[PDB]
Amino acid sequence: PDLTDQPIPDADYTWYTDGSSFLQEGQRRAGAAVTTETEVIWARALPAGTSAQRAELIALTQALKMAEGKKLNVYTDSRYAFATAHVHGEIYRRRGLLTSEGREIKNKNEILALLKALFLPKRLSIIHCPGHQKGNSAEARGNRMADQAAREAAMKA
Ligand SMILES: [Mg+2]
Repeated sequence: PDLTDQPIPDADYTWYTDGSSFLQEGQRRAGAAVTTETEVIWARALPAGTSAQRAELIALTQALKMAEGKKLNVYTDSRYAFATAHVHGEIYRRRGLLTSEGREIKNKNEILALLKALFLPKRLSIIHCPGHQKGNSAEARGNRMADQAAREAAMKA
């Protein structure tokens, strides 16, 4: 409870990611975004039905891919995203498609990509600090910018 990576002191990039998924009355609309404090560096309207969790992972994976070879500090408004980047990768890499007990592995394909994407950046820190997602600081600013951009990419699905 309440865990996070420490931000890299000399980061090349400082981004905020967010996945948004909601029903616009009947249909499920999802969107992902990677932004700075003032600019949207990447946004994409997502396939209908995409869960908020899957969207939050897609956003984060995308940020990692764009930060290849660089030092990245990325903030996630999701507890799921940070937690997912700290799962026991070993499980997602055993032989077969299912868990040991024989069930399906939730979001196996995204998590597998997230895990690979993790080492594209030269140095990486995934910060999850809710106490600053509100108010007026670079973080609150950045959280709003990303939650807004993702929200909009969905609305324009
Ligand atoms: Mg979110």
